[PDB]
Amino acid sequence: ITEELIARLKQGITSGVDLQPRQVNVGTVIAVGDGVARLSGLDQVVASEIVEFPPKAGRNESIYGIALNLEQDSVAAIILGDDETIEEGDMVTSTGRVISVPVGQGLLGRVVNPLGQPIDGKGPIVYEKTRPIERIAPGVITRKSVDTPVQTGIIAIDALIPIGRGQRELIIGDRQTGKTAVAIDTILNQKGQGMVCIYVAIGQRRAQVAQVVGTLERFGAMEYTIVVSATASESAALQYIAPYAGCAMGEEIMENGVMLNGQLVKDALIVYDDLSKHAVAYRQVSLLLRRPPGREAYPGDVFYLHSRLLERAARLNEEYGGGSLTALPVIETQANDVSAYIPTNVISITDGQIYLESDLFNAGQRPALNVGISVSRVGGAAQTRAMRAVAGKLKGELAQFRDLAAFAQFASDLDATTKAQIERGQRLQELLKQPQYQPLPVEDQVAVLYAATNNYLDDVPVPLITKWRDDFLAFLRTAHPEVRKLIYDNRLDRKFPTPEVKEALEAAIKEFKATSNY
Amino acid sequence: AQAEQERIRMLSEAKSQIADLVTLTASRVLGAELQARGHDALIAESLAAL
Amino acid sequence: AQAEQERIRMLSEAKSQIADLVTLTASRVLGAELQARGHDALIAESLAA
Amino acid sequence: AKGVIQEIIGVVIRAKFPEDEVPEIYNAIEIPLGNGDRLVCEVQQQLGNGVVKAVAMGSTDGLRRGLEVIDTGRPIAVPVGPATLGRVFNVLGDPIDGMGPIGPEVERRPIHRDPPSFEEQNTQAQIFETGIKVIDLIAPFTRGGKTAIFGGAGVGKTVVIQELIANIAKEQSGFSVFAGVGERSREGNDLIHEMKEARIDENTTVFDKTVMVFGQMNEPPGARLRVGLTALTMAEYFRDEGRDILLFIDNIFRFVQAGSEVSSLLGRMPSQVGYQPTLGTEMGELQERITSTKRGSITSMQAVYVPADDYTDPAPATVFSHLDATISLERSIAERAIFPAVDPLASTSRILDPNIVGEEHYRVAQEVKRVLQRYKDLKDIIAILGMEELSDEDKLTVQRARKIELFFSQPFTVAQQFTGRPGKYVPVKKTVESFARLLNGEGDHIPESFFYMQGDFDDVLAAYEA
Amino acid sequence: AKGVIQEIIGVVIRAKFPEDEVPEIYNAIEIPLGNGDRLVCEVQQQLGNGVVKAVAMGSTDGLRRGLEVIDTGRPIAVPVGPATLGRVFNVLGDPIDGMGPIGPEVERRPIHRDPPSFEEQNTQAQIFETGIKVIDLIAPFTRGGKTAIFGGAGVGKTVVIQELIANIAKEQSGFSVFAGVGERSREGNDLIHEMKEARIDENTTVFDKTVMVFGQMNEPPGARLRVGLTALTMAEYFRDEGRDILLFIDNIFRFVQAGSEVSSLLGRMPSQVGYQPTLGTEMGELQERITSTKRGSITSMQAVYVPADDYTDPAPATVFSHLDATISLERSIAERAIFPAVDPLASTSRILDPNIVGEEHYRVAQEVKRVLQRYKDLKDIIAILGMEELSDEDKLTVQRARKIELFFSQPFTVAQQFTGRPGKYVPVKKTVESFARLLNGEGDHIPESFFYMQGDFDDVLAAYEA
Amino acid sequence: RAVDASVTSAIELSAEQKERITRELQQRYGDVHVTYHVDPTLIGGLIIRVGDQVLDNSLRARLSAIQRVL
Ligand SMILES: Nc1ncnc2c1ncn2[C@@H]1O[C@H](COP(=O)(O)OP(=O)(O)OP(=O)(O)O)[C@@H](O)[C@H]1O
Ligand SMILES: Nc1ncnc2c1ncn2[C@@H]1O[C@H](COP(=O)(O)OP(=O)(O)O)[C@@H](O)[C@H]1O
Ligand SMILES: [Mg+2]
Ligand SMILES: [Mg+2]
Repeated sequence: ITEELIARLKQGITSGVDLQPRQVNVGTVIAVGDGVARLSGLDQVVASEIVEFPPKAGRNESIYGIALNLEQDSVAAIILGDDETIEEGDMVTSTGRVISVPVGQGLLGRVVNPLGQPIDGKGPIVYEKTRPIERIAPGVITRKSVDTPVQTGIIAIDALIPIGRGQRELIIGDRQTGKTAVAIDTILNQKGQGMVCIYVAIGQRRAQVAQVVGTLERFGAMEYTIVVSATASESAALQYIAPYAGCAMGEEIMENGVMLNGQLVKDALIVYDDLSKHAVAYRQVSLLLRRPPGREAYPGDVFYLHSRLLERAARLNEEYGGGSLTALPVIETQANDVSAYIPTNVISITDGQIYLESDLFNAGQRPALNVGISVSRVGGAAQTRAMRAVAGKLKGELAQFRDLAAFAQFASDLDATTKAQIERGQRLQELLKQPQYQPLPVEDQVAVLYAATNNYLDDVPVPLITKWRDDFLAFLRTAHPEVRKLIYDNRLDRKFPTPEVKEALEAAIKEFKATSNY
Repeated sequence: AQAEQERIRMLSEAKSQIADLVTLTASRVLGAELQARGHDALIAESLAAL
Repeated sequence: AQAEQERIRMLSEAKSQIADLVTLTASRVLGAELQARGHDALIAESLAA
Repeated sequence: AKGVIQEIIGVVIRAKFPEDEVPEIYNAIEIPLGNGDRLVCEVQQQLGNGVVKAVAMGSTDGLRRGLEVIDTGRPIAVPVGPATLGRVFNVLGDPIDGMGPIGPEVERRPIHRDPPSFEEQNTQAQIFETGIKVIDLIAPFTRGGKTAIFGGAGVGKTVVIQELIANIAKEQSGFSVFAGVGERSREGNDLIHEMKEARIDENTTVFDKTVMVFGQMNEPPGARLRVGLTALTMAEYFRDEGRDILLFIDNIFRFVQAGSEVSSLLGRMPSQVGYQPTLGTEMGELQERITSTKRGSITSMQAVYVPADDYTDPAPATVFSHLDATISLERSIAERAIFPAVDPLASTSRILDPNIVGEEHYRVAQEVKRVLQRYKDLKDIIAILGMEELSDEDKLTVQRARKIELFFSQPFTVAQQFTGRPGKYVPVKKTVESFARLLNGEGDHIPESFFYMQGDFDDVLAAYEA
Repeated sequence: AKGVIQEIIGVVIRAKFPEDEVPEIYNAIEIPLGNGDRLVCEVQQQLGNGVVKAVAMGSTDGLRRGLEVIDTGRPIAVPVGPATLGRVFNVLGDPIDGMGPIGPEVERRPIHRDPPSFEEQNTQAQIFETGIKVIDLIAPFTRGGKTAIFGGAGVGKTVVIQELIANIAKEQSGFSVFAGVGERSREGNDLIHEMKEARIDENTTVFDKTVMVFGQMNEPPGARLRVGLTALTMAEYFRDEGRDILLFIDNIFRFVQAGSEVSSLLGRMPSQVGYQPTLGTEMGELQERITSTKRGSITSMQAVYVPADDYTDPAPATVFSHLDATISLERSIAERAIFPAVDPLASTSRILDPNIVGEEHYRVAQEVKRVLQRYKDLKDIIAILGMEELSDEDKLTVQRARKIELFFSQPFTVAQQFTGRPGKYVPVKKTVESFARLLNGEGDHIPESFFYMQGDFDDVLAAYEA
Repeated sequence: RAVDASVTSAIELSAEQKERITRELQQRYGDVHVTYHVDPTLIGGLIIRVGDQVLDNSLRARLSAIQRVL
């Protein structure tokens, strides 16, 4: 119907475009420092506009910058791109629009800048609405208590450190300890749990983010995940605004939702890959803007910064949509100094901690979680009733072992009861070891912990507990699918150990122990 | 599937290249047409509202 | 094959792009003085590829 | 009035006013923005010719240099009165809960007042009957005195706060005020409203008898700094009415670090850890209006976070300079299900001396501490070796220590949902007599695990001796 | 493009230009000198009215406050091409050895380029062979990977970096780009030149196949800072040519320290412990250009000097995030006369995955670590008990661990001067079998001392024959 | 006069047109300090700047706007 195109055209051009001479506001750069321009005194600029720097001779691209400090006769604007090109006297025009990012269904399974520009080279983003960055928190009456669990897929977290929809759980650790491993496992575990994952990748390497994206691609995890990226080479402004763009996307998922696997999904998960490097980027931006340095040279408002970032993660009630947004910030502690500035800030503003230690990691134990100091302050509310009932015994026994952990090299030479406790603790700790990219579904973890808590693995030697778990799981998958289905179906039951599930599980485990030899 | 996505992206990248070439050709031709056309009345457009 | 098809499509559709270039050239400035060599003439001179 | 905003550097802004009518310090200049959404600020300095530096107390993102700035002529004014009961406010005094605006008819008072003058101070210290036996005995409150609650995250702090609100609402008329300084928008904005609305010591809900003010985490440093003063201004009306008020502050260390961040933003020289140079004075402006005047009294119970674990750090040090009691809640008393999870050997209180609480109270408190200390020491004897090694008069000490530890447990009127036992309020004198009787006599022939959740010694005796 | 020098304070120079032709941010100011040579500063900050603040790149003890300066228009330009092969350069890309100046026909490129985009990045983690076995089956290389060495003050980092260049010139061609950031003149000069010229293959010295760019603690901070970028340009040329270039950086610790000094002299606000605010971004721009594109790949190793043992120090702390593999040299092993002196434990590698280096490679690497990890656990047992009270089966573990620890040592073609016998290149997949045989127990009868320095297991067998 | 301004035109401006546009800008002050530029790369357009506000009705602007379809 070309007549429709003819009617739509020929009217907007004649009397739909103002074409009115009016004077739009601009300024001129008067000093370019370390990625910071002053833009002279461009007036009528909102406190965080994005200035435009139109192309000039020797540059056919447009480079954007954030106007952060609005001084009298000076607007010190941090540049988002490369400052090699902007020169003194360059005319800069200010858009009236605050930073915005494309969001929604279309931006799914794509690697994008904080500004939303693709960096995957797979075409432009398809979208129709842009959500402004830097939004106010949901508020007081808008939220609901965290109840629905977020099955991360690794036994230690899902049993001892619950993560629920809306919770802000911190992965605090040191050097390489599996923080990205724990996060990437959590993301991979959401294949059919109605969640949209956001990875932010602040200050990482291009090769590292490429490797993570390849890992998600390999496990078919790019039909439900977004990846933002502001690598190390990128200017400090891009890293500074990266997590805010990521959580803007997450907020769009939370409020409106997206059509995932033929159903509307309003739950989101966002993993700020390094709030430590984010704070470092913000410190660079502040110090280059000559803002006053606070403790440890971080500006006075880094706490406010991470606070407004993280408090946008919430569990909206049914009135406002029922959506959710779980934040999983990650921090790179130095020498396990948890008392440093940003670690203290983030543990104070977050709802729980997942302490990853280098000692346990180098101790041969892959998942280096520290149950003693790690805490999820949501508690059992973020566990299914099944896992909640099963894991109390696990927590008690692990606590007992940690109390008597000094006797591993003296376990045999002790009381019978103490020897039994130490043996059980060693078996449980060996059981919590898990390889990488191998998430365990909730029913599987429930079955394994039901076995372990009850006196079933006592016959099993300690070094073979992991192999026992692996082949027992394979047995349940192939030999007794109905047991897994039954456990999954009544996971929410108030009294999970019902007679039917109890006897089915007992029969399955007894059959496996009879068939196998250890 | 990866091969199929590559063909789609290759066509898309070819589409972008064609669009850029067409834009450059239009700019070169637009300059020629404008010069032969003349630009006497451009001043009148600068005061429709100012 | 994709590269060969694209080159074939680009070469085959060059006239169509010229037809679109004429429409864009006509709408390039929203007008065309009659005292000119012609938008089509400039497009032919700037046909290039 | 009618200044113009000149500079915007993060939260800090500078507004230029005429030569006259320059706002004073703490004058709450408001910026019209959006649709009536005012970015209330707080002037902190006067510079040059009418330029005044102010803290954002809001987003300060949609602002542009050159906007109109309106001076209110007074510090931030917050509503005060019964109209604030059962409502939830931010630092600015606007109700953030669902209900509507307070309305112009309700009185509004400046946030920045001066503490009571020297004459108004109570010459002597009066014990505050909190009702909870362990607190009333081991770490008694002081009428108009501060208190610290160093307990584990999830050991019963909120339940204790609810019980204190219930007692101050029930026995004496009273009210309560909750100042969630830097309180998380989940564990504070929501994990509290539901708990205080469901919790009903009497027909009235704890929520209906308490004024709630939240300086949320996401708010800028100015809000977290002045939310405590907003809470104090809201409580001071009820104190001026002659009532006795409990002011609960959540993690006063967040108030300290909000002040530190504000000082750093203003460019002041840092001090001794990086904390604000005006740390003592800031902690004095707050926490000095928490005093027992002639007309009424504001008692307070302030949660405190120790940086690292340094009781010598300047923040907890300056807080301790203004503390009259300390309660160390412990999870170890929580696995053994005692509701007040208070460690009697770590919790202390200044008022626990013979002169103020009397001779008998001090004697029984010292005796309880002594037997508990003996039991703690004999931990190793009982665990390493066993009960048989315990000598005569030391088996009895441990035996009594068990019964003392259980007898500290009390059934709260707000705990009748968790456990179902009816509430009980044991007066201080009843606690003194009960514990004296338990120590110098009766209670040995009665087996332990029968002092569990009982009030006076008469209550346990009559109830569980049948 | 002609300015005038305004101020000169230390190695920081302020020049003024006409407003219409102020140099960009990273242009070379190129101050001419009377003798005929020139001082080539670089702009770092455009401030004021056509005033630029620049770093010296040179002595700056022979210039006044009015010298004319010619803006180059382009950043520091360095030669690139086969012509710049087997030549020694400084930060400005000027040949500092005795040979004549590079001709004007050699292509010159700016040192401030952009790293490869995200799309160009490659995910295939192909292993890169080195010949130092303890590096090959503890923490192997990765093409387009940032290996790094740690520890310092005596442990052989520079020597293993020379050995790698020699062995990788034996392997294929291995055109190596040595980036001497603040290298000692003795270490970098007349020892790298001497050793590389001595190391001969096919009547063409390894020196003639590698390009060396030496900054100098003696040169000002700016030269030591930008020397790494110069070497990166030199290698990026060959990467664009498609060849697999190998770039070596000496003591990135000195790169960080030079950055800190430049920042302090420039008046930048100090960050952390007096370090530059741009610590992360400088390492980002230096390290991000080292990667593997589809066409070519700049594989690399970067030596690091950790002060004492403080891995928290800002230089190693910054560089850790960019490493695909880390090697930890310890003095305790050096006291054991081990050329590699690498610690088999605490030296990881991201490609130590069954399906990247072969199925047996991962399990034999872990088994060797398991054997060595056991030896540490019972070190005190062996110490005071002299292997007594051992489980015997553990004695074999002990014996195999000591044999393994001695067998990691390899005569370095670059260590022949000190004491060693001629070097041996031990190809991976020819000596992973050797270690598998050792674990299996084929060398359970050979004495311990015969695994001292031999390379393959066949070599120690042949030695044991005699 | 008090305010400074700048003007750019694709073609070399004739004197009569220069005076015409000079007196056209009488909204602010009349014959303000105008530094007429050419910038021949500009096509059939007029970029006038007065104070810290610009006007850009040049055809390059519309060409870029159409190019945004990319
Ligand atoms: N759960 C795991 N199972 C097996 N291997 C693991 C596991 N977690 C980590 N690893 C190993 O440790 C390496 C480093 O882990 P990872 O990158 O996840 O840690 P990190 O703390 O995120 O590190 P970084 O700070 O360097 O980004 C992984 O490449 C893998 O080799
Ligand atoms: N492979 C080796 N063989 C013999 N001696 C070595 C070897 N590697 C290092 N050394 C000793 O270390 C010294 C130089 O160490 P070097 O490689 O410069 O370490 P760094 O660069 O950290 O100072 C030499 O003088 C020598 O004594
Ligand atoms: Mg990581
Ligand atoms: Mg060295």
